[PDB]
Amino acid sequence: TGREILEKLERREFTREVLKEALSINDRGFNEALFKLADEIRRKYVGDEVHIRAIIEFSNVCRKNCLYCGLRRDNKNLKRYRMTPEEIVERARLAVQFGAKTIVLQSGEDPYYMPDVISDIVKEIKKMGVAVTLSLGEWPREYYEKWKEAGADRYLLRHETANPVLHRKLRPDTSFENRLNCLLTLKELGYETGAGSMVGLPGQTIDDLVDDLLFLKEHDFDMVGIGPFIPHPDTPLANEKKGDFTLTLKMVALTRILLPDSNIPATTAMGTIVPGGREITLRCGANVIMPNWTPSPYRQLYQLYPGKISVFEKDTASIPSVMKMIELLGRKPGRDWGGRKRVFET
Ligand SMILES: C[C@H](CCC(=O)NCCC[N+](C)(C)CCCS(=O)(=O)[O-])[C@H]1CC[C@H]2[C@@H]3[C@H](O)C[C@@H]4C[C@H](O)CC[C@]4(C)[C@H]3C[C@H](O)[C@]12C
Ligand SMILES: C[C@H](CCC(=O)NCCC[N+](C)(C)CCCS(=O)(=O)[O-])[C@H]1CC[C@H]2[C@@H]3[C@H](O)C[C@@H]4C[C@H](O)CC[C@]4(C)[C@H]3C[C@H](O)[C@]12C
Ligand SMILES: C[C@H]1O[C@@H](n2cnc3c(N)ncnc32)[C@H](O)[C@@H]1O
Ligand SMILES: C[C@@]1(C(=O)O)N[C@H](C(=O)O)C[Se]1
Ligand code: MET
Ligand SMILES: [Cl-]
Repeated sequence: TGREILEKLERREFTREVLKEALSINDRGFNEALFKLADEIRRKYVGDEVHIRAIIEFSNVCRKNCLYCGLRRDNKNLKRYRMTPEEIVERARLAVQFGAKTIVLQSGEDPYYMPDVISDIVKEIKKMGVAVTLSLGEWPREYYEKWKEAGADRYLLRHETANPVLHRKLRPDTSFENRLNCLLTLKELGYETGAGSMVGLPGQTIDDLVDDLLFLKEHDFDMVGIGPFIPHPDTPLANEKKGDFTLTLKMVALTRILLPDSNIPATTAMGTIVPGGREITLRCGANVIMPNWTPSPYRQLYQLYPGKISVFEKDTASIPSVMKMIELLGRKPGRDWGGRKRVFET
């Protein structure tokens, strides 16, 4: 019964069987109650502020070949770009002028910048009195150390899938063990660390989703980014099925229940598979939004998956748009950098 599973989630009895049953039950009443539970936990632990992280996707060059990703090195049907360090710093300054209190720098795994150009950019943005989050992939410990000394605050490195076998198949350059080692290094170096996964990958099972939730809970990540897999036509997974929105939403809800004081975005991928999907997600456990701040002409060239929303509008539309979103949801913009505010419990 769904009622018993809800009761067990409310009492914090997070067993593998409870999580599996929550993900397996398709009843509308159960799902809606699960979403309401997550929404209420969010409100109680992290409040009504929705934190805005402005993302600058500064290079679409990548040395890796992940099977799901439109930026994979084997994709020749993509114009590659690199923003200059001046462009990046000035684009970050514009976001700070527009009210962003975190700047996220994301790229393909592009050797050009690494490590010293990143360090220089980070130092310049940190002068602006905002948080800096990096999302640059897997690099040596030394690189991560240099970026932390340069002033970076946070690092996003989704774990993608906690099934090592599936991970290696989808990410043939690397392994789950290396991904985890990177995440543990980042945590040791004092970053606020973000993990997370895709839902609906080819070959991924419900039990794999449970393992993603247990992985996240085990490592107590500061941020958890979850979205559906969206097939990209210039990849080997072009003909695979999209991930299910509702199932993905359930993963966000369960993440909030498991990690009640974490920061959880309503991802652009959620807003891409379903119109209004980010807004739904912000009402089912999420408390962060990441407006795209990549300038034209580059924005349209950074498509990990197709259909990405926010491409046709002026490149300064996203921050005002999310501020309108936050208001029409009855929520408030973040007042500070939106770092994790831990609530120690039992
Ligand atoms: C907006 C729609 C439709 C509501 C509706 O239209 N229902 C009839 C009208 C009811 N009114 C009170 C307005 C008038 C009643 C008098 S009347 O004469 O119209 O019958 C309702 C129906 C189901 C609702 C979601 C679920 O809960 C799950 C989840 C819980 C979270 O916490 C918040 C997010 C989320 C996604 C909810 C959002 C929203 O809330 C939904 C979509
Ligand atoms: C960038 C330009 C020129 C002036 C400038 O360079 N301004 C730096 C402001 C720096 N901060 C954001 C840190 C101020 C915080 C003040 S606050 O009192 O809000 O704490 C200024 C002039 C008018 C400003 C917009 C409007 O206002 C409306 C709206 C208010 C929201 O809120 C944030 C978004 C938005 C669209 C604003 C963005 C930006 O800002 C604008 C374009
Ligand atoms: C930046 C994050 O984007 C996600 N990502 C990469 N490719 C896709 C895709 N085809 N569909 C959805 N999400 C994807 C990965 O989870 C990555 O970590
Ligand atoms: C920024 C990001 C996140 O969840 O942190 N969201 C992106 C998206 O959904 O497009 C892919 Se990574
Ligand atoms: C553009 S994908 C996200 C950044 C990095 N390449 C990663 O895979 O973690
Ligand atoms: Cl962040």
